[PDB]
Amino acid sequence: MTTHDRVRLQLQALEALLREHQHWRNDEPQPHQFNSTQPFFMDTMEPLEWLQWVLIPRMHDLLDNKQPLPGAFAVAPYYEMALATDHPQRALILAELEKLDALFADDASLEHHHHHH
Repeated sequence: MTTHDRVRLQLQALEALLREHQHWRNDEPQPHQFNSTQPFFMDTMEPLEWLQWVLIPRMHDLLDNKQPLPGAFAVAPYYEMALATDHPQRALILAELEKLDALFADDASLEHHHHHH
C-alpha cells in the first residue's frame, strides 16, 4: 500500500473528525489569507483555519507529487498551545495530529531509484 496514500487517508480521518464535530471552514479563495505568507497564517486568521482548507489539500497534492514527507513535521506540539486546554475533547484532535505527525516521522528515506545507473 502506497505510503503517500495512507497519509491521504489520515487527512480524510481528520476531515471526518471535523465532519462529526462540524467546525469545517470553506474559504472563497481569498489571496489575503495566503499573501501573508506565514507558516501557520497566525496573524491572518485563527491558527485553526490553517489545519483545514490549507494543510489538508496542500498535503493531498504533495503526497500525489511523490514528494518526500517533512521529517520533522509536527503540528501537534503547536496546537497543544494554540488550542486552549479548556476544551478537554481537544485530545481527539491532538490524537489525530500526533498520528499525522507520526506518519511524517515514519517515512524517513524515500529511495532514489533513477531511470538508469
